[PDB]
Amino acid sequence: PTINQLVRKGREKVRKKSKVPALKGAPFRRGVCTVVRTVTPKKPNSALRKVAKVRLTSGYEVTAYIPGEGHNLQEHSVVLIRGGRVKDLPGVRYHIVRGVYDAAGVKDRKKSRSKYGTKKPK
Amino acid sequence: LTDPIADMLTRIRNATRVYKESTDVPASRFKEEILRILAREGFIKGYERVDVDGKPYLRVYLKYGPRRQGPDPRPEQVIHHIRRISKPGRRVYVGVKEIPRVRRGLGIAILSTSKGVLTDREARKLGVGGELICEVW
Amino acid sequence: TVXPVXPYVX
RNA sequence: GGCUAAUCCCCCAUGUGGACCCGCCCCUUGGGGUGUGUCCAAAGGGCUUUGCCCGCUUCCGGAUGGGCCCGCGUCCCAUCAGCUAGUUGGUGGGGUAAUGGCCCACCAAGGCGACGACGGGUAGCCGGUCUGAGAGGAUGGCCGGCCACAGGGGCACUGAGACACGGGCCCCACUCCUCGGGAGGCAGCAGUUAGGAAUCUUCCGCAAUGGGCGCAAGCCUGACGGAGCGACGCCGCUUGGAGGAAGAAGCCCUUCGGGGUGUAAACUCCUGAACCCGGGACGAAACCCCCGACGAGGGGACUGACGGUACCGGGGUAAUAGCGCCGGCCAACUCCGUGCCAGCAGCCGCGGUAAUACGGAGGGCGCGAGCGUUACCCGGAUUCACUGGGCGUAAAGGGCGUGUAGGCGGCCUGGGGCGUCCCAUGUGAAAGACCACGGCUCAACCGUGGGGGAGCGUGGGAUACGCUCAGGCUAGACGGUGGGAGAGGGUGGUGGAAUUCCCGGAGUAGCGGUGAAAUGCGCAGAUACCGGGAGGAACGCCGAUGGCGAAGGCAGCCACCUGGUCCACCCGUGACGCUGAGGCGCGAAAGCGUGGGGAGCAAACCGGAUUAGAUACCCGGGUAGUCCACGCCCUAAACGAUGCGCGCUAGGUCUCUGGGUCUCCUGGGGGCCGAAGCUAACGCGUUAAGCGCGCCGCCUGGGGAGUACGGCCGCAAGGC
RNA sequence: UUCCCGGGCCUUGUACACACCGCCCGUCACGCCAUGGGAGCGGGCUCUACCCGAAGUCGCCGGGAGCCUACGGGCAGGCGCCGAGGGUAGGGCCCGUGACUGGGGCGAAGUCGUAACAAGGUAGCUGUACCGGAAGGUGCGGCUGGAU
RNA sequence: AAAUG
Ligand SMILES: [Mg+2]
Ligand SMILES: [Mg+2]
Ligand SMILES: [Mg+2]
Ligand SMILES: [Mg+2]
Ligand SMILES: [Mg+2]
Ligand SMILES: [Mg+2]
Ligand SMILES: [Mg+2]
Ligand SMILES: [Mg+2]
Ligand SMILES: [Mg+2]
Ligand SMILES: [Mg+2]
Ligand SMILES: [Mg+2]
Ligand SMILES: [Mg+2]
Ligand SMILES: [Mg+2]
Ligand SMILES: [Mg+2]
Ligand SMILES: [Mg+2]
Ligand SMILES: [Mg+2]
Ligand SMILES: [Mg+2]
Ligand SMILES: [Mg+2]
Ligand SMILES: [Mg+2]
Ligand SMILES: [Mg+2]
Ligand SMILES: [Mg+2]
Ligand SMILES: [Mg+2]
Ligand SMILES: [Mg+2]
Ligand SMILES: [Mg+2]
Ligand SMILES: [Mg+2]
Ligand SMILES: [Mg+2]
Ligand SMILES: [Mg+2]
Ligand SMILES: [Mg+2]
Ligand SMILES: [Mg+2]
Ligand SMILES: [Mg+2]
Ligand SMILES: [Mg+2]
Ligand SMILES: [Mg+2]
Ligand SMILES: [Mg+2]
Ligand SMILES: [Mg+2]
Ligand SMILES: [Mg+2]
Ligand SMILES: [Mg+2]
Ligand SMILES: [Mg+2]
Ligand SMILES: [Mg+2]
Ligand SMILES: [Mg+2]
Ligand SMILES: [Mg+2]
Ligand SMILES: [Mg+2]
Ligand SMILES: [Mg+2]
Ligand SMILES: [Mg+2]
Ligand SMILES: [Mg+2]
Ligand SMILES: [Mg+2]
Ligand SMILES: [Mg+2]
Ligand SMILES: [Mg+2]
Ligand SMILES: [Mg+2]
Ligand SMILES: [Mg+2]
Ligand SMILES: [Mg+2]
Ligand SMILES: [Mg+2]
Ligand SMILES: [Mg+2]
Ligand SMILES: [Mg+2]
Ligand SMILES: [Mg+2]
Ligand SMILES: [Mg+2]
Ligand SMILES: [Mg+2]
Ligand SMILES: [Mg+2]
Ligand SMILES: [Mg+2]
Ligand SMILES: [Mg+2]
Ligand SMILES: [Mg+2]
Ligand SMILES: [Mg+2]
Ligand SMILES: [Mg+2]
Ligand SMILES: [Mg+2]
Ligand SMILES: [Mg+2]
Ligand SMILES: [Mg+2]
Ligand SMILES: [Mg+2]
Ligand SMILES: [Mg+2]
Ligand SMILES: [Mg+2]
Ligand SMILES: [Mg+2]
Ligand SMILES: [Mg+2]
Ligand SMILES: [Mg+2]
Ligand SMILES: [Mg+2]
Ligand SMILES: [Mg+2]
Ligand SMILES: [Mg+2]
Ligand SMILES: [Mg+2]
Ligand SMILES: [Mg+2]
Ligand SMILES: [Mg+2]
Ligand SMILES: [Mg+2]
Ligand SMILES: [Mg+2]
Ligand SMILES: [Mg+2]
Ligand SMILES: [Mg+2]
Ligand SMILES: [Mg+2]
Ligand SMILES: [Mg+2]
Ligand SMILES: [Mg+2]
Ligand SMILES: [Mg+2]
Ligand SMILES: [Mg+2]
Ligand SMILES: [Mg+2]
Ligand SMILES: [Mg+2]
Ligand SMILES: [Mg+2]
Ligand SMILES: [Mg+2]
Ligand SMILES: [Mg+2]
Ligand SMILES: [Mg+2]
Ligand SMILES: [Mg+2]
Ligand SMILES: [Mg+2]
Ligand SMILES: [Mg+2]
Ligand SMILES: [Mg+2]
Ligand SMILES: [Mg+2]
Ligand SMILES: [Mg+2]
Ligand SMILES: [Mg+2]
Ligand SMILES: [Mg+2]
Ligand SMILES: [Mg+2]
Ligand SMILES: [Mg+2]
Ligand SMILES: [Mg+2]
Ligand SMILES: [Mg+2]
Ligand SMILES: [Mg+2]
Ligand SMILES: [Mg+2]
Ligand SMILES: [Mg+2]
Ligand SMILES: [Mg+2]
Ligand SMILES: [Mg+2]
Ligand SMILES: [Mg+2]
Ligand SMILES: [Mg+2]
Ligand SMILES: [Mg+2]
Ligand SMILES: [Mg+2]
Ligand SMILES: [Mg+2]
Ligand SMILES: [Mg+2]
Ligand SMILES: [Mg+2]
Ligand SMILES: [Mg+2]
Ligand SMILES: [Mg+2]
Ligand SMILES: [Mg+2]
Ligand SMILES: [Mg+2]
Ligand SMILES: [Mg+2]
Ligand SMILES: [Mg+2]
Ligand SMILES: [Mg+2]
Ligand SMILES: [Mg+2]
Ligand SMILES: [Mg+2]
Ligand SMILES: [Mg+2]
Ligand SMILES: [Mg+2]
Ligand SMILES: [Mg+2]
Ligand SMILES: [Mg+2]
Ligand SMILES: [Mg+2]
Ligand SMILES: [Mg+2]
Ligand SMILES: [Mg+2]
Ligand SMILES: [Mg+2]
Repeated sequence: PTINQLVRKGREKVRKKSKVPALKGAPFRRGVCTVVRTVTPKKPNSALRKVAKVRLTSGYEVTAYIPGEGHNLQEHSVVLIRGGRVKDLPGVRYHIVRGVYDAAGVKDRKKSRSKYGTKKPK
Repeated sequence: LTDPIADMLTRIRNATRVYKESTDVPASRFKEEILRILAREGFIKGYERVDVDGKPYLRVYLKYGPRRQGPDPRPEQVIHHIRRISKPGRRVYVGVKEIPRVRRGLGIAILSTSKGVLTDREARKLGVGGELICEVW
Repeated sequence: TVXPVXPYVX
């Protein structure tokens, strides 16, 4: 572009699209599970992954992943969630934070237990 | 022809790259003052006022390096690089403290000032700034 | 946001 | 309903002075100074008491705190393009400390906007803070500066100052107290509650600093000075230090020999966080008292919330470790379990029985009172590119002109000095940053100095380049005179070849068509042949790799109107130029409207074949349309997928059209191969995609999607 | 040596490279997500005209009439302009939501054919037009990013 | 002429 054109139209500053829309600014956000089921993932994986349809405090509803092996999460379980998606499960854009509200820690977990909300063992 | 000064600079730049002995440009007392620095700082042997078909020109006598060995005998250049700074589209002016150092002293910056056409070296001495005309090395 | 009877509403 | 004081209120006086009207002098917006008329002041209280102290009154200047006005700077959407009746200006007035349409009457018809008015969305702004090589981006919490608000709104009272957080009125919503209504306003300091992912003690003191009132002792101060909770952040410190086996057990690996944790431990000595005991602050010397004078000055005393705390001494116990990771980026490797399950995941990707990628374990790496995760900002992103990118084929040149604004612009001489450049000078608070010193045992934090800069006001200076005014020039540009080539454009006229149908003649058994066939046509006389008519549309040979046009596009021949353009001569004008958002015009085919026209051809449509099918390909039919006039539509592989003008950088060869001396030289077009150079390559290369300047248009991952919504255009189709 | 099966060398096209037993297109059936449209319904903001109108400053009155006096005056009191807001009516922008509907994205070891990439078996692509279960076909003109 | 994996 000529310099003149730049004086005229100027450069267009790029904008940023949040990948975590429902959070509405906040770091984490509280909610209740409406559905708790398993979803098969996209190719080339095969599994029955653990998810919850969750109703936010912003009166939103997101699909959120349940980490760990096994869970105490059910319909009507009050839960806390955090950002970050699960690439193989489209539409899952948030993770459940284990060890908060009616979300337990992973029983028998010994490695990297901060992530899985398990208190330090024997 | 919108910028006479760039033309000249480019006439030269174009000329050195096939290694013409010389090349003429249309005459101007300001084109001279610049050409003057170009020779006195040794980027050229020199120049002389001429005429073609009654038309004032400034024939510029070009300067080059020693022939080289290897698969490509073509010599190095005296003027490796000469390019406009200030342009009619965007005028460029520096103040004294803002006057740049070309290739770490190894080359010059011509600039038009209220005290004539000078080099970067020259301006910082006379303590002035001006329209930064171009950079050469 | 009304659920089957949960005192939690959302 | 009545009594009474004062620094409360009023009248007369006094008048240094001041206010006002009018004249005049200086000045120059309503600044000073005069003259005459007239108009205005006042408050006393104290002690030791022929005197000083706090008050009061009018005026003048200073100082500090302000009000108002102006220049420039300040976010996203143009899918917001028009906005405005106090609106813009004038006249007179009201109002104020004061200018002003601030308010009013009247008069004129103005004011604003692509340099983005109006409208919508978002935001208190700056010093600064964060990041960044910088340029820039992001941000404005704490502290300092200004503004704005005090439940939601309107108002004015008092006053130097308010239209007043803990003052007043009125309306609203809400809550509260027990029938007339009276009540409230934590966005002060704590505290409650709701909301939330989350955000503190209903602490201590006026000792310090600082504020109000007071002659003064002193009173008030949830400003403040301290303390409390919270690893929230940074900074300091600890859980030990020296010795200790060719090396305990346990656990992990193994080639069964061994290898690892690991000097690690155990065990030895030495130290001595915590804790006890004692002493124990700086922060605090002023006001006050005393001499002198209640001044200068010298001397007295008083008071510490934090606090029995820091800190300084005496004793003195070995005294918490966790978190993340170990496929690649990326530092850290091995067993078992599992078997596309369970699971990991930031991206590429791991798991299907031998997984360094899942879960445990041994071991290892990395940081450590922390380690990680989520969110957001800058970075890497030269991925909005000023520094510092691009568009033939990767995303990207507008289908083509003409031109408004704008941006940009040859040579020479001078005037101004606007940009530009130098110097002086003012400003640029403090804190923060930077360098140096210094104070808490260092540090964090804190003091004291030093360096300042951008930017703007002012004064001086310079004049190359940009600007501007003024003078000349001929190289750009445009004309004159003469001459050229050409399917350039418009109207009209008109010539032959062929297809078809019709008439006539002659003739007979098939013609047609395909891969092969069939449908079709044919004894009602087809085809093939001869003659004559009618009619529409396209112009063979010339014909080319050619020519013309800005593009679309233009082809028999003629005449007429008419554009572009090349050449020669070197006559004329003297920079009159280049580009060009909008605007306007043109714009193949198809399609649309109203009339014509309709031979050949041919979407749709029928039929015959093929085929599993055959809504196709092939064959026999055939309607729009193709043609003309006028009006629309405005698309494209509208392509050189290459915007336009200029300057500059080897040539070789083919060709079209000009001028020359005609071997050839010289212009303008069209091709090919190629110097230098470019390019990711392919390729480009004086017809640049090379080297440069000017201006415009455009790109910023794929899909969604040239879709939706809005808006404009259109009869519609549909276009932008 | 035309054909069928396989092979050698040169060359050309390619969207193949799991290498033609390759790739790949559209409808239709199912599941999930987001969006447009939709008789409407709910809200937020906003503009115009008019009715009523508190407190309050400003202005007129202060008289059949009260109080004060400093009475050519003041105060009470009365009228008026404007005025928070309230009300009626009609517009503009934004958000939410809606029976139903349109296509879109993803999902997948479904159903149909095979449009495109080799001359892809009718060269392709294109603007437009008409037609068709679907890819697509055909007409007109255009491009080579096609022929070998 | 002649489909698919
Ligand atoms: Mg799989
Ligand atoms: Mg897999
Ligand atoms: Mg861990
Ligand atoms: Mg008395
Ligand atoms: Mg008096
Ligand atoms: Mg008026
Ligand atoms: Mg006036
Ligand atoms: Mg006035
Ligand atoms: Mg006004
Ligand atoms: Mg009028
Ligand atoms: Mg706001
Ligand atoms: Mg604000
Ligand atoms: Mg950047
Ligand atoms: Mg702040
Ligand atoms: Mg602040
Ligand atoms: Mg308010
Ligand atoms: Mg208020
Ligand atoms: Mg409130
Ligand atoms: Mg209020
Ligand atoms: Mg006062
Ligand atoms: Mg107040
Ligand atoms: Mg108030
Ligand atoms: Mg205020
Ligand atoms: Mg209050
Ligand atoms: Mg209260
Ligand atoms: Mg509070
Ligand atoms: Mg609290
Ligand atoms: Mg809560
Ligand atoms: Mg605090
Ligand atoms: Mg005090
Ligand atoms: Mg004090
Ligand atoms: Mg207190
Ligand atoms: Mg701490
Ligand atoms: Mg040791
Ligand atoms: Mg050994
Ligand atoms: Mg060992
Ligand atoms: Mg051992
Ligand atoms: Mg083994
Ligand atoms: Mg051992
Ligand atoms: Mg002290
Ligand atoms: Mg005395
Ligand atoms: Mg003690
Ligand atoms: Mg001790
Ligand atoms: Mg001991
Ligand atoms: Mg020990
Ligand atoms: Mg880590
Ligand atoms: Mg690392
Ligand atoms: Mg490694
Ligand atoms: Mg298992
Ligand atoms: Mg892991
Ligand atoms: Mg395996
Ligand atoms: Mg294994
Ligand atoms: Mg592992
Ligand atoms: Mg890993
Ligand atoms: Mg630390
Ligand atoms: Mg980033
Ligand atoms: Mg950078
Ligand atoms: Mg650039
Ligand atoms: Mg790029
Ligand atoms: Mg294009
Ligand atoms: Mg167009
Ligand atoms: Mg112009
Ligand atoms: Mg100009
Ligand atoms: Mg110029
Ligand atoms: Mg100047
Ligand atoms: Mg400062
Ligand atoms: Mg020190
Ligand atoms: Mg300092
Ligand atoms: Mg002139
Ligand atoms: Mg002529
Ligand atoms: Mg016919
Ligand atoms: Mg006949
Ligand atoms: Mg002609
Ligand atoms: Mg002449
Ligand atoms: Mg002349
Ligand atoms: Mg033009
Ligand atoms: Mg057209
Ligand atoms: Mg047509
Ligand atoms: Mg039609
Ligand atoms: Mg028609
Ligand atoms: Mg017709
Ligand atoms: Mg048929
Ligand atoms: Mg057919
Ligand atoms: Mg046919
Ligand atoms: Mg036919
Ligand atoms: Mg017909
Ligand atoms: Mg072409
Ligand atoms: Mg392209
Ligand atoms: Mg153009
Ligand atoms: Mg073009
Ligand atoms: Mg041409
Ligand atoms: Mg040529
Ligand atoms: Mg030629
Ligand atoms: Mg070439
Ligand atoms: Mg080369
Ligand atoms: Mg050439
Ligand atoms: Mg050439
Ligand atoms: Mg290129
Ligand atoms: Mg990008
Ligand atoms: Mg995208
Ligand atoms: Mg996209
Ligand atoms: Mg379209
Ligand atoms: Mg559209
Ligand atoms: Mg629309
Ligand atoms: Mg129609
Ligand atoms: Mg149409
Ligand atoms: Mg377009
Ligand atoms: Mg063979
Ligand atoms: Mg052989
Ligand atoms: Mg081959
Ligand atoms: Mg190949
Ligand atoms: Mg829907
Ligand atoms: Mg909808
Ligand atoms: Mg009414
Ligand atoms: Mg009214
Ligand atoms: Mg009276
Ligand atoms: Mg009103
Ligand atoms: Mg109203
Ligand atoms: Mg009301
Ligand atoms: Mg809606
Ligand atoms: Mg709706
Ligand atoms: Mg096809
Ligand atoms: Mg095909
Ligand atoms: Mg086929
Ligand atoms: Mg084909
Ligand atoms: Mg093809
Ligand atoms: Mg077509
Ligand atoms: Mg058809
Ligand atoms: Mg069917
Ligand atoms: Mg065709
Ligand atoms: Mg090809
Ligand atoms: Mg196949
Ligand atoms: Mg099939």
